[PDB]
Amino acid sequence: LAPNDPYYQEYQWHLHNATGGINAPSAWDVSQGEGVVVAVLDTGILPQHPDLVGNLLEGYDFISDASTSRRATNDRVPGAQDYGDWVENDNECYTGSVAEDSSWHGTHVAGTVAEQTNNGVGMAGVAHKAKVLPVRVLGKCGGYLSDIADAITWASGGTVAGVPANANPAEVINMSLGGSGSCDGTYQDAINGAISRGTTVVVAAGNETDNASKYRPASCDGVVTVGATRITGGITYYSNYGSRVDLSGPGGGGSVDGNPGGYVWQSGSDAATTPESGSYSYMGMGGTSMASPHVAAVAALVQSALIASGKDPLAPAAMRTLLKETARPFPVSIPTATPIGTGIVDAKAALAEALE
Ligand SMILES: *[B]([O])([O])[C]([C][C]([C])[C])[N]C(=O)[C]([C]C1=[C][C]=[C][C]=[C]1)[N]C(=O)C1=[C]N=[C][C]=N1
Ligand SMILES: [Ca+2]
Repeated sequence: LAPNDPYYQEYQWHLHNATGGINAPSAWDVSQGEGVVVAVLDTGILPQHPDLVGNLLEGYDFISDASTSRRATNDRVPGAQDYGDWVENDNECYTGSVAEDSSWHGTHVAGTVAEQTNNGVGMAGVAHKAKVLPVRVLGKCGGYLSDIADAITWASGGTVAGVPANANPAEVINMSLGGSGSCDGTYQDAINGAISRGTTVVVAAGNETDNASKYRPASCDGVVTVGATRITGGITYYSNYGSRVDLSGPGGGGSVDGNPGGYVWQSGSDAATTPESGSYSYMGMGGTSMASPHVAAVAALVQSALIASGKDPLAPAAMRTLLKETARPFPVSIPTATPIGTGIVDAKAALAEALE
């Protein structure tokens, strides 16, 4: 499938480039992810983005701190509206931090997963007939482990005290988020719960040019840890590495690769603070954050295709095995001391092997 989205051909190398893309055009002849739900645990979403409307569920906001959520109370509430995670001053978050505009990171990531495709608008997405379940866990200066842990539980169909039962348990969780430290019991237990319910958990390796073993949830057991490659098919300057990294997806090499080649392109906003301070747009972002949702979406394509053939969905361990075994070996040599898994996720190869 060559979809008709106006910016797809020029911008979205990460979908269709022969060295650095995930073989999406061929995959899309087989599956678009229909009937699957991917939970995006992130900064929230702009739910009326014209290129997302139709592929989103209401979701929920798990941030239990008014200052972080920019909401009026510390309550968790239905919906996942991103209120903006901007920070006006240097050093507000940690000693050393610098002021940043609102990321709309969750809307970008959600676009990689399920941006409306072949609709003659904006950009394409990978699992563009799936639904995204947005689960807002990050706000101003980030979020809290307890919020993220309960979000994992709820997203995967587990019970959380204080939140109504999830009517849309997700086959796949994407966490384009993390921080320093080995995986603790809190993360690991929530993740083990999701896995026990059949949910595959896909996470960003991190962007510290460091061993993924030193970060969480990257270093958690049972997860798919995703490094980042360039348009060239080689390691990005920022990607974390190590034996824990399972495979890579396109994350974008940044300025060395230019515009558009250095960035992944999806739905977002130019708003600097509140949603109202800007308008809907398409944004180019780089990171393991962008790589992870390509892999989460491919998982969704696989689960969907199987259901369509009346076959059983893959258990998490099988999904991770399939993603690794079917990845495209890197077209550029990866240095021995910075491994980033078995290859670049290959949407077509994954589908072909699952349907054999
Ligand atoms: B990514 O953008 O590549 C990245 C991956 C992560 C595993 C290191 N995600 C983040 O940095 C997320 C989302 C984000 C929010 C705002 C600006 C840019 C990105 N954030 C976090 O995980 C986070 C944020 N603040 C504190 C701690 N962690
Ligand atoms: Ca589109």
